[PDB]
Amino acid sequence: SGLVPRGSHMQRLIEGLQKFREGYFSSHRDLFEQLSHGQHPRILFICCSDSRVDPNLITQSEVGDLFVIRNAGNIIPPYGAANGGEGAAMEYALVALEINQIIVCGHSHCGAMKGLLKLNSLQEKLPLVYDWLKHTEATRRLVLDNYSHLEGEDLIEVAVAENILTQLKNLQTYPAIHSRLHRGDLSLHGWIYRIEEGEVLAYDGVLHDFVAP
Amino acid sequence: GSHMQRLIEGLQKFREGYFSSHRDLFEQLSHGQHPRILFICCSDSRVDPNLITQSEVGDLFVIRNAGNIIPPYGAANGGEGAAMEYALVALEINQIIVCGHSHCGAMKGLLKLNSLQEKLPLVYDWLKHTEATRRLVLDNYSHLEGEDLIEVAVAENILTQLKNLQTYPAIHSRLHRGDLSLHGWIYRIEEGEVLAYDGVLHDFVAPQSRINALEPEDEYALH
Amino acid sequence: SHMQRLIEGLQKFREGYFSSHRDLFEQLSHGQHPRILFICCSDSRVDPNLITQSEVGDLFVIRNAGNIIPPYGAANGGEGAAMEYALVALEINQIIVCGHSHCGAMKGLLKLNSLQEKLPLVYDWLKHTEATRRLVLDNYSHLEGEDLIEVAVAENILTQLKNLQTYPAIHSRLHRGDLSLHGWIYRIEEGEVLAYDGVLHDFVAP
Amino acid sequence: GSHMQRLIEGLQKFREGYFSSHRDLFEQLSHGQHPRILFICCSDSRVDPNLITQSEVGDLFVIRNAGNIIPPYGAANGGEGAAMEYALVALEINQIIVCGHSHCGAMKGLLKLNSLQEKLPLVYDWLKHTEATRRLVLDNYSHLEGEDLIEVAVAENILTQLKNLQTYPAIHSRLHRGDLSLHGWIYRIEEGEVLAYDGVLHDFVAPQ
Amino acid sequence: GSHMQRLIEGLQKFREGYFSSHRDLFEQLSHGQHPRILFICCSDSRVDPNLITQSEVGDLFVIRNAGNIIPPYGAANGGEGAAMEYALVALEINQIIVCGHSHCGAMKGLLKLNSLQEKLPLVYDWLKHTEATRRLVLDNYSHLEGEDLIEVAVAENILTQLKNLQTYPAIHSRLHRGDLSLHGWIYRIEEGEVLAYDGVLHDFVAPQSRINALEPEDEYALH
Amino acid sequence: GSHMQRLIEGLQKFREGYFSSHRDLFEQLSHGQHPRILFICCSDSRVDPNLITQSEVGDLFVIRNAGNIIPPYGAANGGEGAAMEYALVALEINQIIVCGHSHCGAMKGLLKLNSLQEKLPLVYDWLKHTEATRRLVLDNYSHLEGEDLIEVAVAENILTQLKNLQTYPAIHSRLHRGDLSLHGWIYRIEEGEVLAYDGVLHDFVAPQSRINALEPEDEYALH
Ligand SMILES: [Cl-]
Ligand SMILES: [Cl-]
Ligand SMILES: [Cl-]
Ligand SMILES: [Cl-]
Ligand SMILES: [Cl-]
Ligand SMILES: [Zn+2]
Ligand SMILES: [Zn+2]
Ligand SMILES: [Zn+2]
Ligand SMILES: [Zn+2]
Ligand SMILES: [Zn+2]
Ligand SMILES: [Zn+2]
Repeated sequence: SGLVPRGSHMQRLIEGLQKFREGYFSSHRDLFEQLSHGQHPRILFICCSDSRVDPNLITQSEVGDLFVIRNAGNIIPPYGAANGGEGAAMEYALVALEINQIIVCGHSHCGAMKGLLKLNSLQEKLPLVYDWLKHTEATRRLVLDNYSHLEGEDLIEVAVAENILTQLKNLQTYPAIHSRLHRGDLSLHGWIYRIEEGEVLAYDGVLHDFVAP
Repeated sequence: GSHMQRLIEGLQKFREGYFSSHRDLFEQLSHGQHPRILFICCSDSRVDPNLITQSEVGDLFVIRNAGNIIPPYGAANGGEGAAMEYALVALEINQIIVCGHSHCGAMKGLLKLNSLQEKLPLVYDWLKHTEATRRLVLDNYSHLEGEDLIEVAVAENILTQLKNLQTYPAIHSRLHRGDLSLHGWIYRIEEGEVLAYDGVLHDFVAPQSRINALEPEDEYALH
Repeated sequence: SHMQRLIEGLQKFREGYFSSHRDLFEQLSHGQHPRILFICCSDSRVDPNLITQSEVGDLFVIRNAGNIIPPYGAANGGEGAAMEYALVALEINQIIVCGHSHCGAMKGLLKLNSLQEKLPLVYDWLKHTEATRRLVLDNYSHLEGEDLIEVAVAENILTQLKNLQTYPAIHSRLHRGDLSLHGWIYRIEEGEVLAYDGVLHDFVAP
Repeated sequence: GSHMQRLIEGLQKFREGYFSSHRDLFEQLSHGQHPRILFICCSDSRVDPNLITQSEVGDLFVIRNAGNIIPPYGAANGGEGAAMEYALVALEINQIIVCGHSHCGAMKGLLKLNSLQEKLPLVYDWLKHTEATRRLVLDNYSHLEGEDLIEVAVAENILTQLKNLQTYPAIHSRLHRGDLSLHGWIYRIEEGEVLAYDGVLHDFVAPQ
Repeated sequence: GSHMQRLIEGLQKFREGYFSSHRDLFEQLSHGQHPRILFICCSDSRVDPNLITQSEVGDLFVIRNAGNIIPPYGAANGGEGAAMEYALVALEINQIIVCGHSHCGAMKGLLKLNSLQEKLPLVYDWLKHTEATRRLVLDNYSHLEGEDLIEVAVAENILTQLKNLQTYPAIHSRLHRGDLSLHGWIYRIEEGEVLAYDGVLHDFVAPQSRINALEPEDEYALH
Repeated sequence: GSHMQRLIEGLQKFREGYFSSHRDLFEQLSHGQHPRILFICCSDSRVDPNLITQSEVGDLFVIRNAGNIIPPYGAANGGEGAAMEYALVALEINQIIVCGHSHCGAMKGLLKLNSLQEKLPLVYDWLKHTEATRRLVLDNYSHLEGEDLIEVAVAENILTQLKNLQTYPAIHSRLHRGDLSLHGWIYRIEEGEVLAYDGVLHDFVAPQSRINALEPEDEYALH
């Protein structure tokens, strides 16, 4: 009986689907026919679930190019630490799809990172988030131990950057990655997407900093 | 690398193109995200949730893994449950879509599960969370083969994830209150359409705003 | 003392009930062929064979504190395995989740954080019914005392039915129409059972 | 449904019958349970702990699973450890009985363990908590087969659970204190008798 | 760096001295290890099992962790069970010694367990495998404090580990078969002495080849 | 007499010999340990870390398991991570050495992993934590066999554990600060020498105080 305020969102989404069907799909039938025969992505793109991040949009990629993992905080647990989807998706990308490029892309104003900086406060209302963030506890420990001089937005920014670097260390513990890095076949990349400025900063191992590509 | 070079050129095209003509949207979004849909879909590079729904940046909070699987509550400690909880509890999302798709690699693997152990051991382990799909399909659709069998696995996998979602505390509590809807979508890549599960009918039909994927006889709720 | 009573009781059984039911026990010795999987609480006030006046051999029984079945893959104790054996090996096609009034596990659930010190294993176990706790705290925040416990008993049963639906053997058999699930509340003081009815969305006298 | 209909008719029969004849007992029990025994037994439908011990409602706090197994402390996160902890710590029980039984399906499975993984994967994983039974039986009773081997597996499984119980904090502490006792029982269905493990004789013998 | 320079100088002394005088021993050992004792002891730098027993290389197969703890069977997936299994099954070792020691940091932590969660979260979780020791000590020695309390915890921890070892399949089976014995030793660092648990006596006494740590009353075995 | 009789006689020789000449040291050590090195090595009886480095009691805090394996952070709940955390956080150690050795039984097992399931199931499961070694060796050294293959597995196993160590919070934070160093050593039993990994060179060389195992291209740090 009466007002149920969630319904407009679904109507809108279905209208948007019809617009895709009538618009982009209708002008790209050959592309979708070709793709239906198989995916051949060349990039594994790991990024946050945050609704403000669209990997295809910011890279102006066409459908078929990016095999994408999305979770809160763009975290890849150390090998063997977790039995969710992250390790399996990465493995499929590298072993079945033969991808040779992995990007860990974090972003400004990340909610997972804000949470990480107030971790104990999450237990009560966000218990699964609290447990999940333990897979990036190395970030938290490094940030709390070494960056106390920072506050506010500067501190969140450092947490976003350090979290990406933690995931690169975590990735190095997976068998498929360790083997292929020996082979010399595979490259890892760390990116920060700055939402307000529409830009990406990439980690440069010589400068030990995230800088414009 | 040519592929990385293409992405960097793409970044510039975005900044000079779409970003430049949507600066106010991005400054607004810089203050916070307010999505109204949790969209769970496959990592498959052929699937773009924002594209297929013509969503604007800010609209869809997205989980992507191989096979668009959500383990039952307490079964796993990866990203899935946590991202869903963040969406529902922190972001107050009230619509969840489990979106599968045609020709899904994870589903092909599920139908040849034992063969995955050697080269795809993590995928083998992960697909344990959709074992109910495999059991149901092998038991009840034993006469299907080839493309038809993969199509059934894609569809049934979505239905399994909907059962798995209903074991999470945030979901269970909100369904009692009647404040949340669950949807199951199959994106057909070549055909350019989506099919949606109508849980009253117990079948997939074209999307419409008054269906959802819950099966009434399994509500198990008081008043 | 109470061990002695049990030992005397063994004698009473052998000379009484066993003596007058020799055909039954000789029959049972060839195999178990239960009809029902009965999931209930460890509470000493609950006796499923007694309240249903079942014959020995009819009920394959799982008993734990709170009559909880964790979601599939969440736990590696006895519950899932016993259910699987019941359905796959023994071909049982009826499952009853039976809760009961005044359940200690439910009292604990409503004071969960306080259990961590002296009952750490109970604290961890009750996490498998956290969906109950969250639902009850969110949606019955104005209920108190006995009333709140009674609601937690009822809602706990329904949570377990949801959890059962995640198991492969259950999911597959429900598809085929070869399995039925039931939720029961046993009211100790009144000697009655109320059964969940999915059309009424309520627990009703059968 | 005829099976369910028969249960319902049994409920009414309990109400008008045993319940009506024991109103006082149930009113009293409505105020709390005060069992003095923790009874761990198999889910097997042929086993009824209250029946075989001629116990009254309220006497036995009961754990039932396939094979009457208690995993070692920390090994599992299902119901067993928690129910035992509730019994000992909250209900102050000071007697624990592990009761196995003849013809146990879990034990038949244990003796063909690898064959179970395909159709009974959860049972395969669960029986690993009694792998010490399997190893012991394979290494030390190689000259038994068939029903004799199953019977020895039933007996040995009980002893393994006693060892497993001894790893739980509440049990370890209270055994040291001296205010807790453990017991191992085998219920022979076909004979209507229980044999209890005797540490002096190192065998299961009739109680008296 | 200076620590490393000094350590590498010590390595050079080993090479020049003991190695050069024992080349044949090391050649022989290179063909296979044949130890006859599994020695479980603490990681504490004050404990050296070969030194205190004046053993030769090749004699002791050694497990070292903080607190000399062996989790119950199935409780953990670290190295302890696997190392023990290799010792018993592959190397046919018939003697296990659990050796604790005075002033053990793990035991000090155990007695203040809750205080460890913040800064030593992994130690906190690990010590749960000896929670039976903590519970026993808090329940049965409640009037002890300070060093007396730590001393009791050291001793009781050894007895807990013996219970935990008895849940492992190889141990359970070989105790019954007759090819295994268990021992529980306390090394008192300040005095250079060891006491051994005599399971018949239920007390710690001088070590003796005739005694072992199993209590006859708790055998739980069929004969 | 028996192995146990020898050990017990050895206790008395220790007390009346070495303990006497180091009586002041042991009195000092009874007040607290202050090691400066965390030494991780195999349980193998042929390895004695204090002997091979001619270390004094109090110098080396030691972890020993089969194969000298450190699981990745969060992957395991046995003793390894806890012991390392105690060493770094409670004892402020600033040097970690992962020491493997020639002819390692864990490495022989790793190369015949499937065969271990039946009689060494716990070892099979434990070796999962060094699967990255097995994958690398099978993929990249597929043409080696016999002793040559075991030798490469011993070396690559050390490198895997160094990657695993770098996932732990205490290590990651201290590496940022620059007050911790990681080393990878191979102890060659017959030959009486140690080889150390120089992470700049990406190869094993004779030990020296100004190398360590860290690979500069994988520093992944902000400065
Ligand atoms: Cl996306
Ligand atoms: Cl549903
Ligand atoms: Cl019962
Ligand atoms: Cl050592
Ligand atoms: Cl490195
Ligand atoms: Zn984010
Ligand atoms: Zn897919
Ligand atoms: Zn109850
Ligand atoms: Zn049974
Ligand atoms: Zn110690
Ligand atoms: Zn070794």
